[PDB]
Amino acid sequence: SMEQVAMELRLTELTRLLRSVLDQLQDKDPARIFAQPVSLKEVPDYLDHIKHPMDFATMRKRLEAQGYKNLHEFEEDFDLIIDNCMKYNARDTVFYRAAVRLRDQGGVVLRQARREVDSIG
Repeated sequence: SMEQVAMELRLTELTRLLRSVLDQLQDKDPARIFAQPVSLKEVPDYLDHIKHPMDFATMRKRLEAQGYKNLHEFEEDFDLIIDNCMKYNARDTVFYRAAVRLRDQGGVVLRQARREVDSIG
């Protein structure tokens, strides 16, 4: 149907905008601490601690399959990156501190993304 196409175009354009959002958030992680999944070879107990691991590569795979239906879904996955780290790692670690800086800087980007998603529909 033509309606299904229109809906698919909307999803494509959201995907476009989320790709730009993802690039901007990942720039706020210049150390690449959040770039890839935590390695279960190197942290074998991880899944005992963290039930829903997340990282920027995994988000990018989901994004490119148009797997985010709305901005809330995408933000859920970004918040997992931050929140997982802030639980597993102590306050006095470079990992925790990187997550705080990513959360603070990413807030700015996400605030305007929400306005754009609402504005363009």
